[PDB]
Amino acid sequence: EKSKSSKEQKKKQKVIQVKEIKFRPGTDEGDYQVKLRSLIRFLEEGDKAKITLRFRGREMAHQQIGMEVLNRVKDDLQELAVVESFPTKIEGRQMIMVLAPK
Amino acid sequence: AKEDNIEMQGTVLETLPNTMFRVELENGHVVTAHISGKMRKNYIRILTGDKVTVELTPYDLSKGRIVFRS
RNA sequence: AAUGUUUGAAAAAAA
RNA sequence: UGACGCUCAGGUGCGAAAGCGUGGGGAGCAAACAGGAUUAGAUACCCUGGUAGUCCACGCCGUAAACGAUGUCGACUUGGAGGU
Ligand SMILES: NC(=O)OC[C@@H](O)C[C@H](NC(=O)[C@H]1NCCC[C@H]1O)C(=O)N[C@@H](Cc1c[nH]cn1)C(=O)N[C@H](C(=O)O)[C@H](O)c1c[nH]c(Cl)n1
Ligand SMILES: [K+]
Ligand SMILES: [K+]
Ligand SMILES: [Mg+2]
Ligand SMILES: [Mg+2]
Ligand SMILES: [Mg+2]
Ligand SMILES: [Mg+2]
Ligand SMILES: [Mg+2]
Ligand SMILES: [Mg+2]
Ligand SMILES: [Mg+2]
Repeated sequence: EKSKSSKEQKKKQKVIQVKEIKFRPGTDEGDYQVKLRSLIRFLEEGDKAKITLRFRGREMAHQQIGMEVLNRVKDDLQELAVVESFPTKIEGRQMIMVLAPK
Repeated sequence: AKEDNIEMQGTVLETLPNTMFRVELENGHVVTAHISGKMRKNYIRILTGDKVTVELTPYDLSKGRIVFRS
């Protein structure tokens, strides 16, 4: 009971984890708001937020509709987060936007 | 012997429950279309953004039947 | 143990 | 003793736990809550704490899968094995 009472303050150094919220193209407004409120909670507390958008089947045709959702979350969390990386192509069947705390 | 329909192209703007769709047509009018029976039976999926042929009726220009998806 | 392709209408099945 | 019985709408009382009011009490436990995890998320399950409450008095509440899911009273109608 000596080194721990120093290493407690060294442990207090907050460990920023990435919190994954997955959207879809079809995601409705009410459910979008839940997921947005989840993202707000993370970015409020100084946690990074990976934001996937998954396509299924022939939704791969209409990619831009997926991009609208990812664009929208960026806009809603414009003053509460910065875009660490915005996606370009569908890697696999996903587009990942990692946000960061301000 | 039956009365004739009006075929017209349109984009699916949103999907609704139970194979119902909003479809903005060529002329710019948004109709609440439903899937054809033949497309239901043969399992042709329709999605938001898909270009669809829509059979309209003169009795109602707010409704249609999606008969083809391109 | 949110699990384990898409197509189908004018003719599909993982390969 | 000598039919004084049976049932009973309305009525009256009793009625687990939670809960409510007032005043006590408070070891353990523990809604809420706080922190730690888990996870795609985890407003949970898991971990460390923890307040009301759980306890007492008095008053209130009048509900439960308040179940034998079987109203009360009386008579009659083969058997077998147990318990008290
Ligand atoms: N988190 C999420 O969104 O999904 C992950 C979740 O599906 C994990 C999964 N969880 C469970 O079954 C729960 N059972 C009840 C007790 C708690 C928990 O355990 C699970 O497999 N657990 C493991 C332990 C674990 C948690 N995170 C990673 N691993 C586990 O050992 N589960 C046991 C089981 O499935 O039989 C059992 O439930 C158990 C014993 N001890 C604990 Cl703790 N859990
Ligand atoms: K009476
Ligand atoms: K307490
Ligand atoms: Mg009686
Ligand atoms: Mg009580
Ligand atoms: Mg009290
Ligand atoms: Mg405890
Ligand atoms: Mg606990
Ligand atoms: Mg009742
Ligand atoms: Mg009953």
